[PDB]
Amino acid sequence: EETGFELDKKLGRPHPFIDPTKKKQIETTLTSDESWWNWRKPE
Amino acid sequence: TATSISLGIDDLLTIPSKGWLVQDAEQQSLILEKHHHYGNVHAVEKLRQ
Amino acid sequence: VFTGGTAEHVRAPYNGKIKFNEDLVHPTRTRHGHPAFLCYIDLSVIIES
Amino acid sequence: DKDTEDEARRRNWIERGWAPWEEILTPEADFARKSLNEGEEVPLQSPEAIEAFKMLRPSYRKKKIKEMGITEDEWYAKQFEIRGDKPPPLDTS
Repeated sequence: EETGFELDKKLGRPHPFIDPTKKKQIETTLTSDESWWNWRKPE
Repeated sequence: TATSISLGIDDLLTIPSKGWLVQDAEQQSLILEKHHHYGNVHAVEKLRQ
Repeated sequence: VFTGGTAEHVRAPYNGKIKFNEDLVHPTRTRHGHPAFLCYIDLSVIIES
Repeated sequence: DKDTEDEARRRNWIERGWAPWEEILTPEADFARKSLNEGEEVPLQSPEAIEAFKMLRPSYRKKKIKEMGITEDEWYAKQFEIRGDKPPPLDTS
């Protein structure tokens, strides 16, 4: 058997929906200057 | 009668994502209205949106 | 009412950034005034969540 | 009678005080005037409309400014240049 995650998920015990060790960091996105209007943050 | 179905205030369950969707719609509506004042879109485009 | 037909909105099923080649699509202005792309091929977009 | 689009224009200048003053448009406003000509929801075919579409991103503005050799403030000053034919130069004798 496994331990920690993939064991709480198997047994239904409280655990994050997404494995923290497998959570990819979200890449950098448009910085309100590579983006058109209507998608920029209102500042 | 035995089960006695009955609706309360909190029984009127709302979609969890209504707050997000309404807030997203307001942001689009506010941004578009601001540029309509600037003159980047015309009245019909604002009306349709 | 304004699109003159049946319109379906493809909504993002996951948070993240969208990767696609903007050259494969043609620039256009929507009926709401927002700039957008017109897709004439079977374009596949990537949502990196 | 009537008035062609050469005497009504003259009438506007003389009587109505008309003048085709320059309009320094934002990239969003400039795109509106170059894209609504082609229709409502159509692929932009005019190169002016296509270029106006690309200028909606100020990042794309930097590339053109950098490529043509401008300190990014002359470009902000170039957009205010008077458009149209210049008047004949004065020779005060």
